[PDB]
Amino acid sequence: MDFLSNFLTDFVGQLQSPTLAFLIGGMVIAALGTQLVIPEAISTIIVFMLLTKIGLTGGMAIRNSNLTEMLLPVAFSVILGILIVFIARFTLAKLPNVRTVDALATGGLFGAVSGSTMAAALTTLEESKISYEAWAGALYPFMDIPALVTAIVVANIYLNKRKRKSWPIIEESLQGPALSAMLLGLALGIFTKPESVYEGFYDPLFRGLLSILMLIMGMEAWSRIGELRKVAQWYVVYSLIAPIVHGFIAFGLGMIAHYATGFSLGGVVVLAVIAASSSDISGPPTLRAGIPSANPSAYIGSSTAIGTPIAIGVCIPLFIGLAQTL
Amino acid sequence: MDFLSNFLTDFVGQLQSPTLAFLIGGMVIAALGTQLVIPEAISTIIVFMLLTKIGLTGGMAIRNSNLTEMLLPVAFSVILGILIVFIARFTLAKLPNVRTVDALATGGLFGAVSGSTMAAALTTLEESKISYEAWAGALYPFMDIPALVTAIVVANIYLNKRKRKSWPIIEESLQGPALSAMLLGLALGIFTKPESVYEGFYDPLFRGLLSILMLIMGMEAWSRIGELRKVAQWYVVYSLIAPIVHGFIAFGLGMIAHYATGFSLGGVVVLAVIAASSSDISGPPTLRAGIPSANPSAYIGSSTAIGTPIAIGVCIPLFIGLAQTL
Amino acid sequence: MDFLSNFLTDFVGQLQSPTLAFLIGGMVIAALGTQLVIPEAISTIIVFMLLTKIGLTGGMAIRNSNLTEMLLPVAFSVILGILIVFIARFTLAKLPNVRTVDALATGGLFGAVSGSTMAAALTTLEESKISYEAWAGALYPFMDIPALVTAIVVANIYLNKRKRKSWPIIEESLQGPALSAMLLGLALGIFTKPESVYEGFYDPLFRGLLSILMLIMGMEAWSRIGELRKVAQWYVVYSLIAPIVHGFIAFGLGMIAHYATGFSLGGVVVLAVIAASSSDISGPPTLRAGIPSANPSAYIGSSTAIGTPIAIGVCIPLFIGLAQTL
Repeated sequence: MDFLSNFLTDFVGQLQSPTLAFLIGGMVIAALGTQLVIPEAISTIIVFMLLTKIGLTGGMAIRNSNLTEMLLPVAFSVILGILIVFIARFTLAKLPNVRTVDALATGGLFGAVSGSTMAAALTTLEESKISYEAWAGALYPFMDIPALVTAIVVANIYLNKRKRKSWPIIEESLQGPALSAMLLGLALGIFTKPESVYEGFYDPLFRGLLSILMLIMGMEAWSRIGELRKVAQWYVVYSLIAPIVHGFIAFGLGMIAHYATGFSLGGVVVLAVIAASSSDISGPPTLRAGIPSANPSAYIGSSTAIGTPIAIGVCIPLFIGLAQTL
Repeated sequence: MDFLSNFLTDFVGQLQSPTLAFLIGGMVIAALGTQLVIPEAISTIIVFMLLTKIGLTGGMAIRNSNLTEMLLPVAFSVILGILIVFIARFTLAKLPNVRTVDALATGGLFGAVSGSTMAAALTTLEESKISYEAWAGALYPFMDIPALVTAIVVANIYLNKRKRKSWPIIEESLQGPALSAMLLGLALGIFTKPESVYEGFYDPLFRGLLSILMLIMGMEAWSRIGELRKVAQWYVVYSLIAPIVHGFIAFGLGMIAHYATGFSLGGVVVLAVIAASSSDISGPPTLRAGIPSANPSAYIGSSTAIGTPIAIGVCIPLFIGLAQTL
Repeated sequence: MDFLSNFLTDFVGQLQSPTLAFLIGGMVIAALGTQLVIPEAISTIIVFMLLTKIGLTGGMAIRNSNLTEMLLPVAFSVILGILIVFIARFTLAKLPNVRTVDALATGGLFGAVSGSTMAAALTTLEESKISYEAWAGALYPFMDIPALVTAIVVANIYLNKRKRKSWPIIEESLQGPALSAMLLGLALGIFTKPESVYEGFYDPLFRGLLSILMLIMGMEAWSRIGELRKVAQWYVVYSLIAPIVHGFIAFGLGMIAHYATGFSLGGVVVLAVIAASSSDISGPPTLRAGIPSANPSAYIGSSTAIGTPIAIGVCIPLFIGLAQTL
């Protein structure tokens, strides 16, 4: 039981961690020139082979675990996935002039991430004291598959009832790169035994390859946050606040499992930081071929530029301190 | 001494191994769409740097071993390499209408592989009980270099004595990518001491990079097995049977070294699965620039689609059970 | 205390080491054809992510070390960096017809390397007996940053006072690829704590990725040493001698820190082989956009073809024997 004095010394040392240090280490070079560029072939084998580590981890956790205890955490994740896009359909919409709903339901892409909460939460979760379950990454496909289709279906059915009337929807999204690269991980995690290729090639160079992909995402965010000044003054305010308010409606909704079906308080924090995350890798390859009328800076510049630096900044050392309070 | 009841429980658990699980895990996504694609630059640094692990392994095994015991296994491998293409020149040729000999001697490309028998046999050989020698991968350059030139020389001299007359042959094949990438491994394995770069970069990420290359080979095999319906009904029958019959003429011919030398009975099985393999990586970069009039689906669709799934399916758990019978 | 008899048995076994063995293993295949080629996307993610290991190593060595003992080795490195280009402005210039000074001050690019002296000296330094300090790679940014700008500024101010008059200079060089990839390593080595991504992804596959990059550099050196016959007969003589004479003016100038500072005698040798090195990776991306009138074979063919094979050939086993004499 320790105050906000313990918070500030965590935030300095968690900004100093090697995942976010390259992100703000890529912004600071892009403000200085830097003709450095990683080619497009490397940045599409880092998008694969880093969404296969998450599929294999979630797939291996379903074999060696009972399917009794993993009902309440996944029914509080599907419901927690669908709820986020409807809140943003009521929160961010009823606003001044930037209320282009198809560029606003996609701004509620806030599903789950790879860059944090699988390598940021889990490496500071068991760094200090507290332990968690085996199915950390098994809550990644849930709240990512349902949280993106409801962005598509809502923003597609809203367009037909206004401009035209003045399975094939989910099929083009799920059949695509960086989302069939994850379902290949689950089917080979549930059915087969890849314990010699996961631990040895996909698992040791996972934390390292994330730092290359948070260098691309850092220095392609310097111009895109400057181009965001053209769009609005309200996507900034939604970006600083909604990664906070999506945690507390998940932290209390995750506080039902504790007083019902296990789900250790050390696991609730690995459910509440997942829901405040703003997808980066599974996100923009979808929601662009699914929703073409997109304005592709409102939902990317609010997730990779302001979204995840606050999602690793002021809410993972927050909910560790909330977990240490109990 | 245990019956076919022990065979079926091996085949289920050997189809569940992480090498063939991605192959039939790449077919099953390609039947479902999957805009996923690994770019051409990555799939030509996986072809190199996986034929350098085999060159370094065969090259290191020749230094720390006597050149007395490695004469009968390599004279029963060169002879076993040249014999396969002549059998197919007599077996598959005297047939109905698909007997285009230049698309048939290349269908006898059945040399040695990387994808199995170096990572499929050797990881199930010493998985259970039985031990083998040090020169497992030193039988890879033999029965691969002579088994491809005799595909070229026979199908080139047959064309000149029929259409035109109605060293420079082997030089264009051996001087090419994915075959000079292997001789670079041998010359740096015999002469130099790369024990700090092999074990540390080429050896730990060998089993992992094979699973990316058996994902390309899996989802480029869905259309190519459907295009094979245009060609014939006889390249299928040669594909299901010749990886069985090339083993027993190698298992008994390897049974002359166990009763005269000592490459041991656990080594004979790592000679008989090598000869029933249907090359995948050294194969099609050769036999295309060497033999242009090729019809490049008859010899690739019979080796990477039907050839190697039977070569890991029903003949590596077979000859382990034959070895456990003795 | 042991004679030149111990030298020859080192040179045979140090030519047999896996760094230079691929270099002369890439020349010997390029004299034989070899359609093998590593694509341009791979050879620009090996140039990055191998100049980030050197930035992180130098950056981590400045945190956990006092800034008292690292003044005399870096003031004997900046001065040793600027002196080399002025010697070559007086040695190589006053010559017959090939004295094109802008193709001659760049021929004095002899700063520091990655391919040797970080993986060639340091892996034979602590191989036998002798120990060195912690800041081996922290002498890489020094004598590389000042040694290239003085190649640019001298050869730019010489052109203006002869053809035209018959910060923005260093800015275009330092703001570029393969040199901002190193300053990203230092700023993330001094300020942050990347001890979980360095040791695990950048450090284990450093020695291996150097052998791919000394395979490109080996087989792109066969034609370029033949094209060097067109240029001169004097860039050869400067290439065989100046990696020897730059060591002894550094070995005695490093012998002032052994009798006035803590810089040990085992560290002097890791200062004197650094100054006889002829840059390969940070070199030619600079000095080409900085100095366009370059004749880009005089300064590359003298550094990657004759420069570094003598810089690993006859001067790292030399100065180990000089260090073992004392």
